[PDB]
Amino acid sequence: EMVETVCGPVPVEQLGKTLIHEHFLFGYPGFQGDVTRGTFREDESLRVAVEAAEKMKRHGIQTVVDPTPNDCGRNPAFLRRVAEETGLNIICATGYYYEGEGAPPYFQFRRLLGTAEDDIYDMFMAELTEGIADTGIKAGVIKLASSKGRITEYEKMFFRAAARAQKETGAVIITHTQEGTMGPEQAAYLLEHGADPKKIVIGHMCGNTDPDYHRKTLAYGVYIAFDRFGIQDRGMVGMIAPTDEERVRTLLALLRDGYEKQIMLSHDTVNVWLGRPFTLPEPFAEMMKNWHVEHLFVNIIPALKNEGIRDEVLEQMFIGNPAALFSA
Amino acid sequence: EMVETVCGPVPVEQLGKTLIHEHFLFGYPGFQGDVTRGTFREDESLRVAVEAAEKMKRHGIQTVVDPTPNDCGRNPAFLRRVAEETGLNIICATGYYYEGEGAPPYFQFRRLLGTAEDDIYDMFMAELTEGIADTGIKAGVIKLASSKGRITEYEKMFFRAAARAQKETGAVIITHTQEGTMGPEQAAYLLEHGADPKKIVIGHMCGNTDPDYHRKTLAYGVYIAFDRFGIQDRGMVGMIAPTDEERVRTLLALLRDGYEKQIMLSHDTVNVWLGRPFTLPEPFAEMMKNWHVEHLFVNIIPALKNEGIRDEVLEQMFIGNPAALFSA
Ligand SMILES: [Co+2]
Ligand SMILES: [Co+2]
Ligand SMILES: [Co+2]
Ligand SMILES: [Co+2]
Repeated sequence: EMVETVCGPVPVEQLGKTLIHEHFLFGYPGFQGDVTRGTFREDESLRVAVEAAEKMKRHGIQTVVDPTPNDCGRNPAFLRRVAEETGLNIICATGYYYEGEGAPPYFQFRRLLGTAEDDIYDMFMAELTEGIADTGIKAGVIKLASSKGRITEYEKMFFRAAARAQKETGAVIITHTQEGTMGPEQAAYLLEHGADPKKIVIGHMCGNTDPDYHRKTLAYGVYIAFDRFGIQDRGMVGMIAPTDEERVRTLLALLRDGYEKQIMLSHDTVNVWLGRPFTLPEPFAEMMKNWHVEHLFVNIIPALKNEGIRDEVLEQMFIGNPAALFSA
Repeated sequence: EMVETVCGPVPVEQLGKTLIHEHFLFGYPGFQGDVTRGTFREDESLRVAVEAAEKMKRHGIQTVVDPTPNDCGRNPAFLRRVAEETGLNIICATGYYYEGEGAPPYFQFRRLLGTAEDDIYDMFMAELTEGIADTGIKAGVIKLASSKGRITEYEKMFFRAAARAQKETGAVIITHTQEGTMGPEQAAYLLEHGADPKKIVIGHMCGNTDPDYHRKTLAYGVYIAFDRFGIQDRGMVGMIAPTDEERVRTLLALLRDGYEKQIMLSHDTVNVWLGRPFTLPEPFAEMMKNWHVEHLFVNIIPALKNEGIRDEVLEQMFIGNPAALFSA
């Protein structure tokens, strides 16, 4: 009945309206090496993060899960300052970024020592139950991710460690999938290893526009997240994301099938980029103009209500699902 | 006449006896994410590093080049504290780790933005001429590395940026080669982009055991470094490295061939590992039993003198070559 937040344990019944995937700070691994030209401006960053939090609060949001991975600039103390300033509950994660073009050598080195999976498991337990770094702050979720079209051997170490930690703690697992792939594979692999489907959120499911893919994932009993609202088409340099229009189409088909108790919604904003600032060129910026923490509320919700979605169903997704997810 | 150290500019004539590649601190990229169970032990680390510096001083060493890359735990403030304490000159680097399993998310994102190569140049220039972070410390070398059998695209950006920065500043370039490949190609590539061979050290050359490969590299006018004495066979569990007896055989062929003015020697020790402590299994710990900062002086040099290597040849390598390398 409690969940760990950056301000300590909070009753799950008090989380209220929740955004399941948003980043106050985020940096792509490697940002740390660009410290000279890409210094962290903590005061200015706290201001921007506090403003983002207040914009969420504008729409009744009481809780945010910020699943920034350990190698992507996760900063629990900074998050505590945001929470203390705004009264928002913020839940952070323990986890590493997916492999990408290739695995970082640290845990690859330890795999060759034969201890990597055990070390990762130990990291998860420490961070879920003892405290992160120089603080007593505990993570409330394990963050996993897989690559496009495969869960790599590197990534599987974290999946196995997460299932183990999940069994010991009852902690929630949040994932990120790359380019609308591996949703069924993620669920199947975690479930093979004894993870509880009612404690799993398969992320970035909005990146696939085929409801049959969503149904194949939903059949495992897991939650899914349409968590990149506002990231449209070629707006971000990485991939080609779907449009919001396509997300909404996909979502409405699932809500019409009555899957509302398995779906959560978010934007995956990055409110402060770590490392050196950058700009997007004119036409793509236009594609990203709605990528902000209010978008779901001021744009997506009214579209859904005009399409016949009731407040009961919306509140199931924003309130009921997070409460169930984080409950025993 | 001057080189930037962690204690500011120092006359090159005062560097004296030098180790061209040793790490006080090092961690594999990713170590930062394992901070909870792999804390930086500030007290113990300074003790172990200061001691390492004392051991080097005891065999006459006055200067150490510590080329720990930016993404591998480079900490110029900490190195300054070691220098302020022991009087040892420490020269640090600006650069990133090699690909090899895949480019890190950060400069890969920037590569997609199209600004990466320029950002890297800008970083080099800033860290060579202005200061690293808030430390006021300037790097005295640019550190580059390439992958096995190939200089990749990610890698070439750093090579071209280094050539460019070397032209502006006259800074020294130190490289690392992976598993005895690409020595000639590194040299060729840098020179093709305007770099000065008298300011380049091609490293880990001891990883190759074919003197033809060395001669091909030496033909470009660059320095080469046998800089991994003590790292034997499969001891570092990732890769296969030569034995020291293979290094000596190779080195003797080159010394017989009168190459002393282009050769430097080192151990590439890691005196404090960043991230979580670990233990090498007992077969590999044996292979590595000589990997420490005194190995050259108590074991390798004696062996060389017994095969007729003269004091003035050794002094050319440890004293004259660094002096020439850092001189305009
Ligand atoms: Co993600
Ligand atoms: Co995210
Ligand atoms: Co190296
Ligand atoms: Co090294």
